[PDB]
Amino acid sequence: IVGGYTCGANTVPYQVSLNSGYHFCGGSLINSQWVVSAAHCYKSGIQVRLGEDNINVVEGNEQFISASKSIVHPSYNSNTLNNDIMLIKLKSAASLNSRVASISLPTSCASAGTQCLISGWGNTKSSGTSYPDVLKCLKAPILSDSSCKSAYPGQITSNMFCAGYLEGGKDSCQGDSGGPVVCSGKLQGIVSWGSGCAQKNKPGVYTKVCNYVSWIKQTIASN
Ligand SMILES: *[B](O[C][C])(O[C][C])[C]([C][C][C][C][N])[N]C(=O)[C]([N]C(=O)[C]([C])[N]C(=O)OC([C])([C])[C])[C]([C])[C]
Repeated sequence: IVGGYTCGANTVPYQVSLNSGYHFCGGSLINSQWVVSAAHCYKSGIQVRLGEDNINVVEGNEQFISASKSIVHPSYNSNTLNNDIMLIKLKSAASLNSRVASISLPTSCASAGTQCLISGWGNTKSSGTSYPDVLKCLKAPILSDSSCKSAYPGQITSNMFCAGYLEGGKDSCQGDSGGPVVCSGKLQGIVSWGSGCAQKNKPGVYTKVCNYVSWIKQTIASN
């Protein structure tokens, strides 16, 4: 997260780290057995780590559960990143308490101007690299689809939204992929991609979760 703040231990309780020997992606817990993340985060042998703050120290609130299945969206296109969303089923249900909890799925799409919380363990520098060990948080508005489209000409599909600061300075970055964009208490986006991090006139682009609500409910009901 570039230009954000230390969240505080377990203040973002649906935040998961996806681990295959090291943290490689974030995700959100949507019920005790399923996580949503970005399809570009796919790999075999994911261990899901819940109740995390410092990802390098066991502090006592952690639940590490292996993934049983991963389902990348049927129309995920890696060359355009259209439909960049995946579901991960846990091998056992997580225990939900105040520090480990699920995030609500939206029933409406969020409007531009809505403020959102984006969180994660990715790079905190626009140029150069420092990866935090503790979870960082960023509050950012959803930008209008005209500003988004003028910033990324011929690249925003109807399943993408931009959130951030056109002036730059604050943004999601490498290592935040798959993590939550939560607006008004509902999960509205997934950290997807952008031209670098925190560059002027290049805000982050996010998978628009409200467009996937029926595919998510359907898939959970049948697996
Ligand atoms: B993400 O985070 C860690 C798992 O995923 C893999 C490195 C990161 C999140 C970036 C958020 C930025 N606001 N996602 C990516 O790096 C994705 N790639 C891009 O965004 C690239 C760097 N963008 C790019 O080349 O820009 C254009 C010229 C506009 C195409 C990708 C791996 C999904």
